[PDB]
Amino acid sequence: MTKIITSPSKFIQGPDELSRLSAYTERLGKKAFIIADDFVTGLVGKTVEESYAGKETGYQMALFGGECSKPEIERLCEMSKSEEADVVVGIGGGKTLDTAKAVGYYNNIPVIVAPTIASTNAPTSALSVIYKENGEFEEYLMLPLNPTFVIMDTKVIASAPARLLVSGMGDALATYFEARATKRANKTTMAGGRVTEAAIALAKLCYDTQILEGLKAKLAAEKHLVTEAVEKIIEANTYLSGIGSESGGLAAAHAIHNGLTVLEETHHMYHGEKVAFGTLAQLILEDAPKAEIEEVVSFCLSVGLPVTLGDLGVKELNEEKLRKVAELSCAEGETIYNMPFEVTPDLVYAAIVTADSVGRYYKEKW
Repeated sequence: MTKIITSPSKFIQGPDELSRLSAYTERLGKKAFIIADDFVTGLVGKTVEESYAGKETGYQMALFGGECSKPEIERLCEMSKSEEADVVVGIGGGKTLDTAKAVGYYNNIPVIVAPTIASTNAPTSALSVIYKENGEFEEYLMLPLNPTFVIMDTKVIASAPARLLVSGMGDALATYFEARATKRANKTTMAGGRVTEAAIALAKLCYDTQILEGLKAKLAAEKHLVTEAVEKIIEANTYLSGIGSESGGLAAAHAIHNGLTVLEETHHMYHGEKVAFGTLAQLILEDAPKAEIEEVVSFCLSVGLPVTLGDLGVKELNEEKLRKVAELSCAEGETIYNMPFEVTPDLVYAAIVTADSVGRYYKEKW
């Protein structure tokens, strides 16, 4: 009967926020350990360095090898202890951010994650995805706490390709539907309890913000510009969707995202792009009203999110392959069982292929 909502201790957003990084690390400790890969070090290194003017013994940069692996986490933990760091910062993509969270967990120090893109709802979450050094998935490392601070430098984020912001809209699109399903089912979330009113409200605002703001935000982000629409979408893609999914629940869309790994042609598509199509499949599965489906498909077409298997690179519907997608989506502990009805591979197969038919249908009609 327990309800839980979890959060970063602070979520901080604005243009040129990395220029105040020292003000934020100073609130948590005397000595920051700042992890970033080659590209991101060149991108933001000067801004970070300039932030610590007059405080120059209060940080050190560390070059990240690019993979969130156990060896790389151990190497950075040792360097961090060796430099006597009492706060860790990750700046970059998901692999960098997760590495920083892992380092903070192992060394027992607070963490700051500062994404340079807004393409998934992972940044706020109490989770590091660990890989082997060769790039294969190893494990999900569940953290006791969400990262202490999440910092969104909207100026840096807007310099990323717009495809990445749009992909974050796709990821954000699933949040309300998955949370609604989980709450309807009376099932539990990654936060470890049943769904709070706060989390479902944030999930709902997430969805509404995508519909109202996504297109306006895309048109600005294509030119690498920051408007208030871009500000609202960055918040929705990160905080709203992050709290919404972790404390509101995942369901069929994420499970279907995972199952699509079977289709090799879809590996070139980003996480949120595949989640967008998984959302359409969830809506068929739960048989959402045609009006709700049309609003989602319409939004996806307006911003360039996929609504067919074709849009994910799949040139031919293959029954054998699509069965495997459905089977993998329904594996033992998958999130698809948070739907408030019984689910089978046949039913998920039907949802996926019919989602593809619905997408094709509306593309041709509009």
